Amino acid sequence: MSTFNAETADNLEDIEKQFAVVAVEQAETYWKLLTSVPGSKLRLTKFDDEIYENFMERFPEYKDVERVKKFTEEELKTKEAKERWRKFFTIFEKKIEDYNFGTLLRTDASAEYGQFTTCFVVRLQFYAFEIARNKHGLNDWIVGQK
Repeated sequence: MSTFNAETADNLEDIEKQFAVVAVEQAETYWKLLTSVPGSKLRLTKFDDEIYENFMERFPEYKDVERVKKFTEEELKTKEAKERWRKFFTIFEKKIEDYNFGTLLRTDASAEYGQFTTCFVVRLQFYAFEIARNKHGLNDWIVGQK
């Protein structure tokens, strides 16, 4: 009920307002953190290890180094994948509260922070690919930047 707390949806542009600002800052924050210290000690969540494991259990297609590094927007935008991200959410709805907090994630791990080399995602999709890339060391090169 709009009279009570939560269920608060002002408009889609309001959703995209809070989303756009948090996403762009979250990206340059991640970048800054790695250029200082290696991504290994950086915990994405207090469930990061088991999020990685459930990602390779429910998606044994992704666990390949080449399927960990990069994705395209279109292969997420298929009905099958959208549903799969909802099933993937229903696993972590018990532990990851802010699954749809809004985050900027790069399409390819070894690609920079450019329009075509990045896509807009939720926190759940971010953590999934990010923890993966971190263990696989596909985002190692940020600690080697200047």
